[PDB]
Amino acid sequence: ANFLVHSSNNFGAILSSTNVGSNTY
Amino acid sequence: ANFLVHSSNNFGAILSSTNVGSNTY
Amino acid sequence: ANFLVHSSNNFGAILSSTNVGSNTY
Amino acid sequence: ANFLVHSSNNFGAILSSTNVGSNTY
Amino acid sequence: ANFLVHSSNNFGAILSSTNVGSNTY
Amino acid sequence: ANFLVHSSNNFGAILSSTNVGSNTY
Amino acid sequence: ANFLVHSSNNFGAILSSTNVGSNTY
Amino acid sequence: ANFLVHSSNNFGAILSSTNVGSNTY
Amino acid sequence: ANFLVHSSNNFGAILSSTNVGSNTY
Amino acid sequence: ANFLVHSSNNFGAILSSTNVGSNTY
Amino acid sequence: ANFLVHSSNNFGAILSSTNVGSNTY
Amino acid sequence: ANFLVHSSNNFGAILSSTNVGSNTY
Repeated sequence: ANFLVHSSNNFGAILSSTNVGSNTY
Repeated sequence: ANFLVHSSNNFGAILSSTNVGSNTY
Repeated sequence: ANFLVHSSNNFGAILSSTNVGSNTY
Repeated sequence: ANFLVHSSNNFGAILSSTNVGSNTY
Repeated sequence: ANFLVHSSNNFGAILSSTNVGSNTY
Repeated sequence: ANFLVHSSNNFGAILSSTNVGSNTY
Repeated sequence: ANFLVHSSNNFGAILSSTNVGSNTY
Repeated sequence: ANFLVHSSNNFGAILSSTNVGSNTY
Repeated sequence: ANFLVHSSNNFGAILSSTNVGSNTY
Repeated sequence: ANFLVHSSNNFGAILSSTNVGSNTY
Repeated sequence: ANFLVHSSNNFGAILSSTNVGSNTY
Repeated sequence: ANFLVHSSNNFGAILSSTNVGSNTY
């Protein structure tokens, strides 16, 4: 899994993630 | 899985993700 | 799976994702 | 799992994460 | 798990994390 | 688990962490 | 002008606004 | 102009604003 | 102009603002 | 201009502001 | 201009401000 | 300009400020 994030003025969630089991947002 | 994100003024969710099991947003 | 996102003024969900099992939004 | 984040003016959550079990945000 | 963060003017949570069990934000 | 953080003007939480059990923020 | 917003999991722009002159998004 | 915002898990721009002249997002 | 914000887990820009002239985000 | 902010777990920019002239974020 | 901020666990920029001229974040 | 800040566990910038001319963060 390749993750690269290059933001400038984000203002908000860059929710770059990965998971097997359960979650919640 | 290749993930690259290059935002400028996001203002919001860039929900770049990956998963096998269950989730919830 | 090739994922590239180059946004400018997103304002909203760029839900770039991938998965085998179940999910929910 | 490859994670690199290069922000400039974030203003917000860069929630770069990874997990097996449950969570909550 | 590879985590590198190179911010400039963060202003906010760079919540770069990883976990098996439960959490809460 | 490899963690390196090289900030310049943080202004905020660089909550670089790791854990098995429960937490709270 | 009455504006009330009660969100739960927004993920995006709640652009509740008001204006006379010009704008741009 | 009445503005009240009661969010729970925002994740994003609650851009509650007001203006006469020009702007840009 | 009445502005009240009562957030719980913001994660992002609550850009509650007001202005006559120009701006930029 | 009435501004009151009562946050609990902000994690991010509560950019409560006001201005006549130009700005930049 | 009335500004009151009553935070609990901020974690981030409460950029409560006001200005006529130019700025930069 | 009325500024009162009553924090509990700040963890971060409470950048309560005011200015005419230019700045930089």
